[PDB]
Amino acid sequence: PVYVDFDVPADLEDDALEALEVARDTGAVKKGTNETTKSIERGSAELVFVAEDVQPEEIVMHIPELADEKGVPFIFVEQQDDLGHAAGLEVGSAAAAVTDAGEADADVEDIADKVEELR
Amino acid sequence: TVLHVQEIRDMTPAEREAELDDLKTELLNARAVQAAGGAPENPGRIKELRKAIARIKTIQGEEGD
Amino acid sequence: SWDVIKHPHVTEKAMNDMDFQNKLQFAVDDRASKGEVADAVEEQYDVTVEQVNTQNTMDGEKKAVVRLSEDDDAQEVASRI
Amino acid sequence: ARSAYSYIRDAWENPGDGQLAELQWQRQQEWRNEGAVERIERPTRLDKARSQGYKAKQGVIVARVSVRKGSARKRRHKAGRRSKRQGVTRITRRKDIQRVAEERASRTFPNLRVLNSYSVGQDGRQKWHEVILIDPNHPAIQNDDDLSWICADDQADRVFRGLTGAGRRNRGLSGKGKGSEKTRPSLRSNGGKA
Amino acid sequence: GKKSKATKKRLAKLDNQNSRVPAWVMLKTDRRNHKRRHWRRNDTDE
Amino acid sequence: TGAGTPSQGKKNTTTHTKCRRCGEKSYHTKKKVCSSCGFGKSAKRRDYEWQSKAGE
RNA sequence: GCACGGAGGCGAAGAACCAUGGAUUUCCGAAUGAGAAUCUCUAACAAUUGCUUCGCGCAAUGAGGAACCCCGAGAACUGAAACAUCUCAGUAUCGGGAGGAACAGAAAACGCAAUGUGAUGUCGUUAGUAACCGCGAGUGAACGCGAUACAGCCCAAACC
RNA sequence: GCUUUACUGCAGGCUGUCGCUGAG
Ligand SMILES: [Cl-]
Ligand SMILES: [Cl-]
Ligand SMILES: [K+]
Ligand SMILES: [Mg+2]
Ligand SMILES: [Mg+2]
Ligand SMILES: [Mg+2]
Ligand SMILES: [Mg+2]
Ligand SMILES: [Mg+2]
Ligand SMILES: [Mg+2]
Ligand SMILES: [Mg+2]
Ligand SMILES: [Mg+2]
Ligand SMILES: [Mg+2]
Ligand SMILES: [Mg+2]
Ligand code: NA
Ligand code: NA
Ligand code: NA
Ligand code: NA
Ligand code: NA
Ligand code: NA
Ligand code: NA
Ligand code: NA
Ligand code: NA
Ligand code: NA
Ligand code: NA
Ligand code: NA
Repeated sequence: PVYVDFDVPADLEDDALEALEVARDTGAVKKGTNETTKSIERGSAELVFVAEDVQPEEIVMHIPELADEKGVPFIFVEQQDDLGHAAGLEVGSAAAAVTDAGEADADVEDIADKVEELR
Repeated sequence: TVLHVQEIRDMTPAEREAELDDLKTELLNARAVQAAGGAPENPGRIKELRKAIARIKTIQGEEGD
Repeated sequence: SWDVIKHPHVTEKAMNDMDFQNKLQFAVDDRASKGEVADAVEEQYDVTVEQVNTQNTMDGEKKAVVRLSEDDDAQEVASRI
Repeated sequence: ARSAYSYIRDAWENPGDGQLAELQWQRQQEWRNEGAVERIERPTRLDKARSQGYKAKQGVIVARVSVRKGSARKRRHKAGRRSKRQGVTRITRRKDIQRVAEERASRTFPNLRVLNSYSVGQDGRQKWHEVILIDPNHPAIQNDDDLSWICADDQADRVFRGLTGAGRRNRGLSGKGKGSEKTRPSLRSNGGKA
Repeated sequence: GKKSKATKKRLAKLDNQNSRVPAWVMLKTDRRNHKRRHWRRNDTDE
Repeated sequence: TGAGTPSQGKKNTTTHTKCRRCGEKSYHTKKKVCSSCGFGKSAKRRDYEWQSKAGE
């Protein structure tokens, strides 16, 4: 909410999660806000996901601006448990980072484009 | 006295209960005789009746009835 | 566990009740109700209890005046004890 | 590289600027409508909590407590008093608000013990602190080598005896040298002079 | 006044404590009830 | 009316009674509070340091 | 049993008596199903909590104790030959709470300034010294030293 | 104990200021 500056259409979010699932199986993904933050800082992140139902918001507040000054693209997901399940967890996840997609580098790259356009 | 611990343990759970209700009755009748100022007493027994009853209840507990 | 009946209450007045009204008098546990007294009494003396009256006495015990049916004779029930 | 936690910490260095400032302005509205002690599922300042002992584990509890700001709520003397002892307005309690907060929380959870606590801001008339409490009877804690110490009998009611971090600092036990002549080993054994 | 069952029990006990040391106890001890209480001269509790 | 003997006649009111918790005739039946042990007021037992000399 | 009476009884089937362990252990009482001056009324962890199979299922708290101990609240008589700061005194007393002992404790120390000491209590001393104070009356340490006993470690984070 | 334009203070009321506290 305070860290969310644009709304992601339901359909876009689905494509994103889908891509994430094929990423854990075909490529590599980082689950958890601490491991995600480090991707963005180490530059190994290609697409980072951030939940919108995070409380406290402090846990994710930094993702946006951090991602911006690092070129890394990011997309918002409404449900915290959907991102976690998509990432392959039995629990939820406040943030995730597709560290080098897999058999999705295409859809992924396009999702990044759709969002950049979503302003 | 007249009723020892061995003899209580050599009784079946049902014999202790039958023996128990028997002692209670002797007791109750001793108290009645007493309540009537009856002198045919023998103090040593009305006291033994209480202890005998305690022994039986103690054993019923130890044995599991 | 406490017993209902404690002992027969035998006094001049209890005799008159026994001889003239077919009633028996007992000292019972003060936690006992008329019903419990009626039952306990029947099971102990094999008689039919018609009515029970109670009183918490200035001795700290409860007194029950138990009347037996015309079928039973108080005088006799009391003589065997 | 910087931990994600370092960002929560850094934001709280200045609770009146940036995004945090706006969160607070929003949050306090709901807080002011909550009770004295509110159990919360997650710590508002995760970094601070973990730093003080918090663990996402069974038997670890967190609660936000609100306490009024200011000096002692004191009644004026009703009998003879020399001028020096006639004050009311400027008298302040010797126990800090954070400590009052820790006690109110512990009383709310009679079976739990206070591990530590930290500030989460204030408005014009009250302050909020989040207290971390621990269930000394839960096996998930009795088997934790980092927290099991809090299960010993001598740790019962630790908060009420000043054994808390805030308790020890407020007791003047911070310094090991000059200045702690009347505080260590205890205020009472030193005659109550610090 | 209206006494309750418990009060009645206590009064009963006080009346009982108001008896004398039995004669045989004198002989058995080779030789007084300091708890003697008259209803008029003394006052009970409650 | 004299505050002494003549005013002693109206005293037939029962207040302090035998207490269920401590046994003392201090249970004030009007207040339902024992002035001796604190029953009715405190779960903890009534007790004060001034009930004995300061150094004892 | 104290308790030496009367009567009667128990004990060689080893009683009495002592030690340890076990059984029984009414009602009120923190008192907890609800109410009540120790009783009563129609199944009960009342209340607050943790876990949770989200069901009181598994658990915790409550109250006591000779003083000691820790954390809060905190006088006045008195002394100053009056009295206000000061003093009595952080005493009396009050609120909360632990244990068999508490508390303290492995340096953002000390500062005989050093090429030195090396967690913490406590005892002796340092010393009525330094310091405070209508600079009045009064108040009053510490470092060090000699002893006692000695013990040193775990997280948060980085990287996983 | 009481009084007051006795001494010294303490509640309380009034008033400025800071925090809560923000936009043009
Ligand atoms: Cl605590
Ligand atoms: Cl040195
Ligand atoms: K004074
Ligand atoms: Mg009647
Ligand atoms: Mg000490
Ligand atoms: Mg009489
Ligand atoms: Mg008068
Ligand atoms: Mg009850
Ligand atoms: Mg003077
Ligand atoms: Mg002078
Ligand atoms: Mg002083
Ligand atoms: Mg020094
Ligand atoms: Mg470790
Ligand atoms: Na009787
Ligand atoms: Na507690
Ligand atoms: Na001080
Ligand atoms: Na009288
Ligand atoms: Na016992
Ligand atoms: Na319980
Ligand atoms: Na339950
Ligand atoms: Na003087
Ligand atoms: Na004077
Ligand atoms: Na002075
Ligand atoms: Na030296
Ligand atoms: Na006067």
